[PDB]
Amino acid sequence: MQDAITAVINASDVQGKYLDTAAMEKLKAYFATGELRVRAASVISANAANIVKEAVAKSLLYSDITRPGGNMYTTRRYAACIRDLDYYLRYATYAMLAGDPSILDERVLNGLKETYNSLGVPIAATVQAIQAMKEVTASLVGADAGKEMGIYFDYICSGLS
Amino acid sequence: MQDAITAVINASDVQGKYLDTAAMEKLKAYFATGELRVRAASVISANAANIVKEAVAKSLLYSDITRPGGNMYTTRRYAACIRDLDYYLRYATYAMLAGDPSILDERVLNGLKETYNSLGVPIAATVQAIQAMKEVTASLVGADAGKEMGIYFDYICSGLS
Amino acid sequence: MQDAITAVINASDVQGKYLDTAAMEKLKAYFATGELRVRAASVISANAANIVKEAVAKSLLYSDITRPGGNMYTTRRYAACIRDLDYYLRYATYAMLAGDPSILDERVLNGLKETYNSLGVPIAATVQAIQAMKEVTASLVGADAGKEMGIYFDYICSGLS
Amino acid sequence: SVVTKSIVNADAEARYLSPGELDRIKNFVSTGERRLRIAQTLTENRERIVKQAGDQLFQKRPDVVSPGGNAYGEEMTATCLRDLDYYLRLVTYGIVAGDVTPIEEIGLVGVREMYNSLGTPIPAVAEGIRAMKNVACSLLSAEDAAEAGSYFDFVIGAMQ
Amino acid sequence: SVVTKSIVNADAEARYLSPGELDRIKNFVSTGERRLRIAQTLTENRERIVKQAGDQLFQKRPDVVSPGGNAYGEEMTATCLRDLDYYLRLVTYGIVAGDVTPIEEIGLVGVREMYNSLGTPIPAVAEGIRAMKNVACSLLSAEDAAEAGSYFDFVIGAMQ
Amino acid sequence: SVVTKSIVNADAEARYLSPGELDRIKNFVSTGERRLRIAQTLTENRERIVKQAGDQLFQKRPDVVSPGGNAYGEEMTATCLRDLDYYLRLVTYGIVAGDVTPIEEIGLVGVREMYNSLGTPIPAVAEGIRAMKNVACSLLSAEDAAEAGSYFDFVIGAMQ
Ligand SMILES: *[C@H](C)[C@H]1/C(=C/c2[nH]c(/C=C3N=C(/C=C4\NC(=O)C(CC)=C4C)C(C)=C\3CCC(=O)O)c(CCC(=O)O)c2C)NC(=O)[C@@H]1C
Ligand SMILES: *[C@H](C)[C@H]1/C(=C/c2[nH]c(/C=C3N=C(/C=C4\NC(=O)C(CC)=C4C)C(C)=C\3CCC(=O)O)c(CCC(=O)O)c2C)NC(=O)[C@@H]1C
Ligand SMILES: *[C@H](C)[C@H]1/C(=C/c2[nH]c(/C=C3N=C(/C=C4\NC(=O)C(CC)=C4C)C(C)=C\3CCC(=O)O)c(CCC(=O)O)c2C)NC(=O)[C@@H]1C
Ligand SMILES: *[C@H](C)[C@H]1/C(=C/c2[nH]c(/C=C3N=C(/C=C4\NC(=O)C(CC)=C4C)C(C)=C\3CCC(=O)O)c(CCC(=O)O)c2C)NC(=O)[C@@H]1C
Ligand SMILES: *[C@H](C)[C@H]1/C(=C/c2[nH]c(/C=C3N=C(/C=C4\NC(=O)C(CC)=C4C)C(C)=C\3CCC(=O)O)c(CCC(=O)O)c2C)NC(=O)[C@@H]1C
Ligand SMILES: *[C@H](C)[C@H]1/C(=C/c2[nH]c(/C=C3N=C(/C=C4\NC(=O)C(CC)=C4C)C(C)=C\3CCC(=O)O)c(CCC(=O)O)c2C)NC(=O)[C@@H]1C
Repeated sequence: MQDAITAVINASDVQGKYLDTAAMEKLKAYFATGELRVRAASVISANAANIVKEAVAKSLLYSDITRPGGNMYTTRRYAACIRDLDYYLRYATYAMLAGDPSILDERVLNGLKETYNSLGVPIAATVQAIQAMKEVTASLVGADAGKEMGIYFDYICSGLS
Repeated sequence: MQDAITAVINASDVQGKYLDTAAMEKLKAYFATGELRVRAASVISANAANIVKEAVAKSLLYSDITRPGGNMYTTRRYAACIRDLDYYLRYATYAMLAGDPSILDERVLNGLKETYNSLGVPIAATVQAIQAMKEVTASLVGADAGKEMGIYFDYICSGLS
Repeated sequence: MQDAITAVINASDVQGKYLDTAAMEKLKAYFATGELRVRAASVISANAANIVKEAVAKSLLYSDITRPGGNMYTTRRYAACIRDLDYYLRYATYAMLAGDPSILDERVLNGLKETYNSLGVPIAATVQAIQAMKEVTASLVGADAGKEMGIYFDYICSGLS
Repeated sequence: SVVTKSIVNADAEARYLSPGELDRIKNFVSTGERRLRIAQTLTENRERIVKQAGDQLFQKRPDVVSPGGNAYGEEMTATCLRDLDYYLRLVTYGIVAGDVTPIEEIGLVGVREMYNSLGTPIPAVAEGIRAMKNVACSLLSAEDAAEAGSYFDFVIGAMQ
Repeated sequence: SVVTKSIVNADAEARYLSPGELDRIKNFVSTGERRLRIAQTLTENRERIVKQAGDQLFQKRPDVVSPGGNAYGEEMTATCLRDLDYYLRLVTYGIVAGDVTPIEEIGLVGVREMYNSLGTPIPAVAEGIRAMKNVACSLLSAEDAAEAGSYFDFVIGAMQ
Repeated sequence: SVVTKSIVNADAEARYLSPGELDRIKNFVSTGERRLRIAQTLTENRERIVKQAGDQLFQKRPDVVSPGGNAYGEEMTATCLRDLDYYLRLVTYGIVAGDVTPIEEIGLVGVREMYNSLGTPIPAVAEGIRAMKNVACSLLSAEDAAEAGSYFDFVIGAMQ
């Protein structure tokens, strides 16, 4: 896995150069933003389960895709969709701490689109569900970290199309 | 796996409806035919090995596809082709008891064509071999169950082309 | 796996014929060349590690594909490329003893091209590396066995394009 | 059914159904006519069986239907009943099948995971299904009631 | 051969053939000229070796060639002999190889599964191969007979 | 970093980072400014630190730089130093990361396999990195030296 820092060094190591001038700053930038990341992370860890509840209610519940025939209909299906949303928040949050989308593309987005088109899971709806987590999350962690949580949230989305 | 009944309910559950009027009959139809299925099944269980012997003799033996070069030539090949025929009768017979082709498409026909085109196993001949089992089987279980064994027998065939 | 002999019988068994007249000779030819194979094999077993050292120095070292960015750059990469070369000599040598390329196509060349194009390993360079092993090897085992080691060496090469 | 549950077990030992299994699918197809009768009767009274069973519950657990409990206002309560009709339908299924699997796969595999997310009391739901088992059982004969009874008990027992 | 059986074992320990293995493929290639001589002699008399060996069997087991036994009428009997010529050919193979594998893979891996389906007595077949081992061995020298003998015994021993 | 090493461990137990882990990435980001200072200082003197450290080695091991030893003639010796600058660069990396992994993955995973093929003495290389740790440490404060010291010791210890 890579983080903002390991990311910086790897790119400088491919060229053989010692830590560059611009490189030294990326490391600083990251270091300067460190706390707020850890701070935000703690918050979304405390609400993690509610930050899913609300999202579901705002986008997935009381609609065609829960009644008989909707691909979450079924006491097994419902639990499986929350299970996924739970994943998306736990990984979004890591990516945020790491200051790089590396885990997402590594242990998330690989072939996800496939199995989905494959099982019938509705892409458009799962994206709306997570898009809803952005709002709900941006409300408790703040605008600063929310914009930071947002980008990785939108990353998980673009990685399904 | 699915059977004639579990098949009926699943289709009604996708729509959310209670057991329909037409649905109640399929379940009856099945129930009415139950015995003869169990009866026929017992018979093809008693002859199972002979119901393969004869078929082989009628279609596969003393021909080019057993002498050197024919893809069953070889004390390992021969045993492997009977092994398959044995499968086809054991699954045909289940499908018949279940009153649905569900096991066939589940634990049989999936990619079978592939490995075959892949290893060189002669599709046309294996179908003739099983087609021969239909005749031999229809002779001991009866015309009624034979037509019932037939359809699933012909199902295993169409699932190779 | 197949060797020059098992190769001869298999081809005669597919036709059903007893050991042919031309067949009896291939077996003789092989038998006549036996020693020199075993002899050559012992030699390339004694130098096996040096027969790689020199090759590397002649084709892979002190070049762009070892400095930062070259796909062997990295204390893990370097060890992985020698590891491969070591394979190529151990299999080339078997193929030679067996008097048939059977192991090569069996436990070597299957999909090798794939993973390579896949990981980024430079085809052209690995071939030059092994091509260099031919020279270095032909120098200690002799011209006779070298031409015999050569062909299997060139076999491993053509099996990457 | 048992036809389906036998085939599976049999394919696991790679053999033709044992005489005992066949003896079962045989005496199970003979129980059919009846089974369907039971399902048919519940499905004609599904309307009422859920309503009073619905009242009987709201009486025993007024916390469900007052301020702060899940089913509140015609809004939430309307769906609570819906949930209860869902399960009646799954009962007729199990009955016709002579198996409980349909109930398991359709509405038992993770009921808790689902309901916890919605904050609804499971023990309360369990009492909602119990009540039904009594309303429906009242419409059945001494025996058609015992058997139909099983499918209701199996559910409630998983609701915990 | 042993060349082939050595490489395999060696690749399993990921190493160049041990001196001992090479010592073997070395002294095995030196036995070649002879081996081929033995195969050649059996393959020139394959015609007769099967015939009398064929009679010798039908005498010891008249049940094979009379009413109700597998090989019956010129029809079935003709193929029985065929089966016997099949195995002679596989013997010359094993011999030339200095290995028994060719026999195993070509006509031993499931001989029983095959023959049981055809209802032919295996012990009877075993006696058919035994007889051959004597007809053929009579055409060989004291030693060319001992070694050639192995390949016939290995078969019969699997016929049980 | 520890951010990266925490996430991994956490994903293995499928859970949000524990407060203790966060307590770590928190007090590690606070050590940053300094870390970079240390890397920056070594990278401005990388030129000299390698040279004298280069002499100090050739003195202790004249076999390296004379007839028959690896680094011989401006030719081979020039690269030997190169190898030493390679490792200085990897030290600044580990330092900035607060981890040793970058060193492991970039120049430790099979150093021996590589060097053995080239016939270069590893213990000699180890002394080449040791010398550096002293030249560089001389340019650092009492503490910036202790910590920076680790990354040099971890290497040498693997050189055996
Ligand atoms: C919820 C927003 C939507 C929805 C989801 C749904 N998903 C599945 C099944 C799977 N989902 C995944 C995804 C992941 N698994 C992971 O480990 C990770 C993190 C690395 C992810 C992102 C997988 C692998 C499966 C299949 C395997 C499994 O069951 O776990 C289903 C079930 C489909 C089925 O019937 O088998 C559903 C319903 N459904 C919706 O309606 C929402 C829009
Ligand atoms: C007989 C009618 C014909 C024939 C058959 C033949 N088949 C194989 C090999 C395989 N057959 C299967 C098929 C199945 N396996 C199963 O478990 C099931 C039930 C779920 C089926 C239908 C498979 C998987 C194989 C390969 C794996 C294996 O060996 O079991 C061969 C052997 C090919 C070889 O040399 O390896 C043969 C000869 N051959 C004929 O001539 C008939 C027309
Ligand atoms: C050396 C001449 C060139 C080179 C090679 C290089 N190869 C790899 C990785 C792999 N190579 C193989 C090949 C084989 N594995 C085998 O077991 C056999 C014998 C049956 C062969 C031929 C495989 C499987 C891998 C990947 C798995 C593994 O790591 O073992 C690498 C590493 C790539 C990476 O970073 O992961 C390299 C560098 N590189 C060169 O520059 C030379 C031209
Ligand atoms: C009534 C006895 C109790 C009660 C019920 C209640 N349920 C919901 C919401 C939902 N219930 C389900 C149930 C199922 N989905 C299934 O696939 C199956 C298996 C076939 C079942 C049983 C679902 C999916 C929902 C979500 C909404 C939707 O259908 O889209 C609520 C609403 C909660 C809310 O505020 O939104 C209620 C109140 N509540 C009780 O207190 C009773 C004990
Ligand atoms: C003779 C000593 C005994 C005997 C033989 C007998 N065999 C058959 C029929 C077949 N035999 C084979 C044999 C092989 N197939 C192989 O691939 C190999 C390995 C190379 C062997 C040995 C086969 C395939 C058949 C099927 C027919 C065919 O070839 O297509 C019969 C005929 C049985 C019948 O009624 O059809 C007989 C009689 N029988 C004996 O009693 C002797 C002891
Ligand atoms: C100096 C202190 C010692 C020494 C060094 C020496 N090294 C080489 C040749 C090579 N060294 C490397 C090293 C690395 N490659 C890597 O990817 C990494 C990790 C980033 C390291 C450390 C490599 C790849 C080579 C091969 C040549 C090349 O770069 O292409 C030599 C040359 C040997 C020769 O004769 O060719 C020498 C002398 N030797 C010593 O005695 C010192 C103790």
